[PDB]
Amino acid sequence: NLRSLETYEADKKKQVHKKRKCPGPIITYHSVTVPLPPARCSRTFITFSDDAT
Amino acid sequence: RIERIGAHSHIRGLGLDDALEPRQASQGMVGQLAARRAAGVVLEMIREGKIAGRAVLIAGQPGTGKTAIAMGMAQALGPDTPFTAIAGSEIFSLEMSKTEALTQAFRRSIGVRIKEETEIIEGEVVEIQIDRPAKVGKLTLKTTEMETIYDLGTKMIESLTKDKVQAGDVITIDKATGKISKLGRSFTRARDYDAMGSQTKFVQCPDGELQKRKEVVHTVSLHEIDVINSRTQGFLALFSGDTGEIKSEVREQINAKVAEWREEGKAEIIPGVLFIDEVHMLDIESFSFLNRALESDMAPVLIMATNRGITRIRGTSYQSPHGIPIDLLDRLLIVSTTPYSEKDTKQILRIRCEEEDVEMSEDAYTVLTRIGLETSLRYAIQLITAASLVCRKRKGTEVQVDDIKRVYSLFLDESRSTQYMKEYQDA
Ligand SMILES: Nc1ncnc2c1ncn2[C@@H]1O[C@H](COP(=O)(O)OP(=O)(O)O)[C@@H](O)[C@H]1O
Repeated sequence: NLRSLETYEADKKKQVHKKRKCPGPIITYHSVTVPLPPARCSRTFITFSDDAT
Repeated sequence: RIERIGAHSHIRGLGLDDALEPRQASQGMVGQLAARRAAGVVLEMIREGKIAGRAVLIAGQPGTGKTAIAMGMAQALGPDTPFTAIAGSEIFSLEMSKTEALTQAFRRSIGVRIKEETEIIEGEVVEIQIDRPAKVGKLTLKTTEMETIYDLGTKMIESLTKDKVQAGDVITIDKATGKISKLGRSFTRARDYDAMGSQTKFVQCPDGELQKRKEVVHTVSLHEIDVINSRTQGFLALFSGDTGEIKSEVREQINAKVAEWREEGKAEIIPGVLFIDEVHMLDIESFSFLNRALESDMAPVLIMATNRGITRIRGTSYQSPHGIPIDLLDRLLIVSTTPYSEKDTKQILRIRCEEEDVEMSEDAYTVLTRIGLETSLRYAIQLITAASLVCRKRKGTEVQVDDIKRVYSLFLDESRSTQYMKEYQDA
């Protein structure tokens, strides 16, 4: 534990902070490659935070 | 692909050997070894470009191949070197003086290859998850040998939103400016949407994640002056000829910055050629300008053609050989073109027939060579075309004597036109 503390002298925390700053009704455009090089295709998703949007 | 064969389409270069020895028939040319060797050596000089302000005058009788050898040199020069072909009567513009048009033509046949270091990131967008507030985003580029995820910024996210980039799109993002350039797609889109059907492009380079020093050579002519003369330049570079810009601070400054670029390694100068066909149409003022304009270091190689002997110079009363003042005529060196013989005429006619994809009998070739030696060569080509058409109409396979002899009476030559012209139609 002492070595860990001395060596700690995170990006995920900054992303969580960015999330905090988000008012809350954030819509995310997300598209990922999915299978049907190997045969595959692209799929699109759109996540809505709250029902208001 | 649909471009019809013209009068000078049969020629496709200047037939020359390793030692510049002219050949009888090659690359669509025939005979005229002296003028062809002169063309070859002046083309070598052009491709060298070490000296500026050299002029050559192609003189000879009509039908000797002046425009032919000019187009042959133009073709042999090949791309990457500008070849500005212009007629003597094109300098007369109602919005720009003759000297201004000549300056435009001179600077238009000079090129500068501008080197530009670029840093482009490319790959396959596996994930373009963007969190729109209505600020946060990440891009997952994939290559055939490595992958990397990049945290996207606000402006980069906005740029990506501008140019719609779905998962699986092959894009080439410039790290310098962030311009979104889509090249294609790597796979279909879910096979479910009843729309947006296209073809899939090949995968990207394995090291496409970050190309460090992609070198792109932007080539532009010295006509870039149009980019400065007015705040809006596209109008002048595309259609507007009313470009009476100020010579001071534009010509001198552009030349100075071009010299600075050449000294600092940014760009390199590539002098082209300016071919003025029927230069005898130039006014004596234009010749006086060429006399001095031909002395600048940025002066291209000025090739000219004249179809006259002793003739009056336009804009004055006294006469000079080739219709050119004694000064400019003496400055340049002249390349005389000797007329073609019967064998050369027959060979040129055969080459033209091969170009037009038309076939005719041997007697047809002989009689047509005779007619061409009598009337002219271009008229012989006109008769070639007419007889080919008459044969096609006749359902024949090749043109016989009875078709050339028929089109000879159907279409008249100037020599026979003036003969039948004795009816004093008008004067
Ligand atoms: N060496 C040549 N080979 C093939 N065709 C020629 C040649 N010389 C002249 N001609 C033909 O003669 C016609 C006019 O000659 P051109 O090539 O324009 O020389 P000029 O400029 O002296 O008239 C053109 O239709 C051209 O095809």
